[PDB]
Amino acid sequence: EEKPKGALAVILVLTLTILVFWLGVYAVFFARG
Amino acid sequence: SEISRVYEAYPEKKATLYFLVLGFLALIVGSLFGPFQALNYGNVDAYPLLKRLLPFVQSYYQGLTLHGVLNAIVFTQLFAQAIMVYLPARELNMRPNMGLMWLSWWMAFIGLVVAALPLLANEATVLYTFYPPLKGHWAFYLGASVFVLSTWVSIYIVLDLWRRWKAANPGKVTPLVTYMAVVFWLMWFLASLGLVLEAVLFLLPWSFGLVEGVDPLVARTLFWWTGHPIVYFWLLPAYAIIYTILPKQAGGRLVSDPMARLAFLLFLLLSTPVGFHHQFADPGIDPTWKMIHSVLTLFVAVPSLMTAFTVAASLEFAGRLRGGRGLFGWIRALPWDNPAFVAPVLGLLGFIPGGAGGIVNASFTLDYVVHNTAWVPGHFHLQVASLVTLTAMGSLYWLLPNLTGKPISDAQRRLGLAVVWLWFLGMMIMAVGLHWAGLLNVPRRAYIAQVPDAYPHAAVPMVFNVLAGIVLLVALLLFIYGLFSVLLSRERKPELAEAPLPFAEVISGPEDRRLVLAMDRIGFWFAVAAILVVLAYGPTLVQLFGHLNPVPGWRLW
Amino acid sequence: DQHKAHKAILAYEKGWLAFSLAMLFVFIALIAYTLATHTAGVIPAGKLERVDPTTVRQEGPWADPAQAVVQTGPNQYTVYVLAFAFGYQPNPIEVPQGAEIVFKITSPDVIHGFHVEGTNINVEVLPGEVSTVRYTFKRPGEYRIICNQYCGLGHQNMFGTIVVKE
Ligand code: HAS
Ligand code: HEM
Ligand SMILES: CCCCCCCCCO[C@@H]1O[C@H](CO)[C@@H](O)[C@H](O)[C@H]1O
Ligand code: CUA
Ligand SMILES: [Cu+]
Repeated sequence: EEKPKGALAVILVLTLTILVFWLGVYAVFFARG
Repeated sequence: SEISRVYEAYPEKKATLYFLVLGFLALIVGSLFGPFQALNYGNVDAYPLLKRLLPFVQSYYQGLTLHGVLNAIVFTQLFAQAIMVYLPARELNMRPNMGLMWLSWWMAFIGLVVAALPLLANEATVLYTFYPPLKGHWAFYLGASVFVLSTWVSIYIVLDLWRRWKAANPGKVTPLVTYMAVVFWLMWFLASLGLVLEAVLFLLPWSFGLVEGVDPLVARTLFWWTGHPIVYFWLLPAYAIIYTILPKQAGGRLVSDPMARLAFLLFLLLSTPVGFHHQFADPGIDPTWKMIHSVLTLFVAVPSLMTAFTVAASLEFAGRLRGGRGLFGWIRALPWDNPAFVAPVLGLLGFIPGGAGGIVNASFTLDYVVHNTAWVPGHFHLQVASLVTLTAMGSLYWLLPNLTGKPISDAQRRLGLAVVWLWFLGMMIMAVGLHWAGLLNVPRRAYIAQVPDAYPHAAVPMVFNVLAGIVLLVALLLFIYGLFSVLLSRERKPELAEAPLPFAEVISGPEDRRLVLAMDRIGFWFAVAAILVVLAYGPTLVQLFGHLNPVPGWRLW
Repeated sequence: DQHKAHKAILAYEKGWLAFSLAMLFVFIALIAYTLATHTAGVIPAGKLERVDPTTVRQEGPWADPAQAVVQTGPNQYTVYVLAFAFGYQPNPIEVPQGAEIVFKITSPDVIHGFHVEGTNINVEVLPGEVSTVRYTFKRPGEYRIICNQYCGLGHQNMFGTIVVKE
């Protein structure tokens, strides 16, 4: 019936999770470089 | 030798539940070795208890080799040959070559048997990746080799009853499940090339007696050809059930069938040309080929990113339809009492950290931080041991009555739903401990419990691996007890045995024709799929096959 | 509701693809930024380099471990390392801080891992080929070497040492 607002919240969770894994392991990498 | 007329007009119903029970058998004895591996990664040596309880087990490494092969290689291929033949089957109301869908099961069976024996008796304890120089019985590299080729029987069967159906139906675009199935099976043909090349060309001459050595760079630059798309091989039967059967177990509709094609299409194009992502730390492969391969892997992720919106969009629409309320009412609206629902939905949740982990592994230089640590089995338990394994488990509770009358009881429903939740919670706890452990440098494939003093900094994720070990036994035990209980009742009621496979309607839109039509040029997309393979693998596999430096195989076990 | 939850769901579909390609492309720009800095140095050398695994202790640069450390530059030392069933050679490996250490590893038996705890050096070691990685330690100390690739029953015990001289 409108904004599939809920599905938007799930891909937002996915996005934040992809971001913190990536950015987390990206710093660890320079720390050992 | 057939009968109860359900099994008469559809005897592939039989050819399905045999695959689907050898595949479960293999999963049982594999997953036994599992909680023993967790206790280990939580510094607890429970292998005295194993060698008493299965005195045939020699090393920690024997069982991991069983854990690997029976779970990732064997459980999954059979669940794949179940769902991905029998689906374009029930949809099309046609009968797969009833003879050829039996050169499959036997073929796979004795192929499994011929590999099982030397493993069972310490003769090929080379882990599920058999990287030369480690070498094992002729019978291993024979058995698993015959076993994989069983799929080539599946590709034909299905392409066949596709190209049949096509003829009887001119102008009419390919059905959803069958379309899935056709790009699936095509992608896997184009992918089995590696593991068969390496088997014929190196592993079998080498292991029978006819050469004294294999080149490791190429045996492995070939193994991964296949090694990668094979996980997308284990994934898509579950994506099958989730795009086409789960919206209706939910009370809904698959909201866009064009998207649920575009995903599969995209797996056809990009699952095979990626293997260097497993070779980032190998010598004698160019940084630019690793880089073209990196960027390509970051693309094999787009269809899963999309799979995420489409499946959520869908569960949410089902949820609103049953009175789910604000931003989150729709989760609470869904049928949290049907394990066939709960099972793959919990797996999808664990899939969010799994894919994130995947996107790091892919990112070329970042693989240096976590390659060959415990981070990797952390990543793939969230993917194959949680999502993929769980969908299947929960698809005993709608696919099983639909293959032998025996219905599901309210004793069984409430044990199917406690099994599923413990195996999900088990997996999550193992995810933390394994990811955190890798980041602290703990290697993978290692009996670390024998060196109980070497990883002091891993103290607290080690407590997590122990908890996760206990919990997956309590779930592995309830699931064994469970799997017998269902398909060891008298019970055979043949009515819900013809209740037709509970697919889903498909909110059809106007945009459908230009789009769908475009992606139905199967033959052409299959030509792009095998040109990407030639562009990605050729300049290396050939500055390689003309530099072979083969080496004596060693047995260190 | 129902066919208007198809009008909305396929345009969001369009927006989410946009966003995601945008995101995967930042990851390509950032991976690519690493791909030329000193940190890039750990990527195995591209070039092939064949050797005979069974002759390898009985002649060549990996044959007497006291010769493993050989200067090959004004501010650069090459360490021929050999990695084998259930240990490393030399042990310890002594190298000075600030220096480019070009590590050149290989194996007389089965494939091995070479993962220097504390650093990005994480590289596979194949019998018959030479991995050439490349690193500059910025802190003196001892670093453990872990084999992170299964090589038979010795595996969990296979470890080395690198001392980097103050
Ligand atoms: C079944 C299995 C597997 C899948 C699927 C899988 C996916 C990926 N993998 Fe992987 N993997 C790698 C990269 C990826 C990438 C980029 C993806 C991508 O395909 C992942 C994309 C996934 C997503 C983008 C997630 C989307 C989330 C969804 C779709 C669920 C949403 C929730 C919903 C919809 C509903 C919620 C419900 C409510 C009620 C709200 C790399 C490197 O680039 C390595 C080598 C690393 C190394 O050093 O060894 C690697 C190593 C492995 C190994 C080790 C092999 C060995 O033993 O050496 C295995 C077994 C494995 C399995 C699998 N892997 N992988
Ligand atoms: C009770 C259930 C399970 C538990 C506790 C478990 C636990 C583990 C652990 C701790 C490891 C790492 C051991 C090591 O690296 O030394 C492992 C490896 C593995 N598991 Fe599981 N697992 C389970 C089920 C599964 C399932 C269902 C699959 C099915 C597709 C699977 C596929 C694998 C594979 C391929 C490996 C890699 C072994 C290797 O590196 O050769 N596992 N498992
Ligand atoms: C689901 C993931 C759970 C994550 C738990 C937090 C772990 C923090 C990682 O620590 C890292 O470990 C190494 C120490 O040896 C160093 O190389 C690195 O510099 C350091 O910062
Ligand atoms: Cu050398 Cu494990
Ligand atoms: Cu892969």
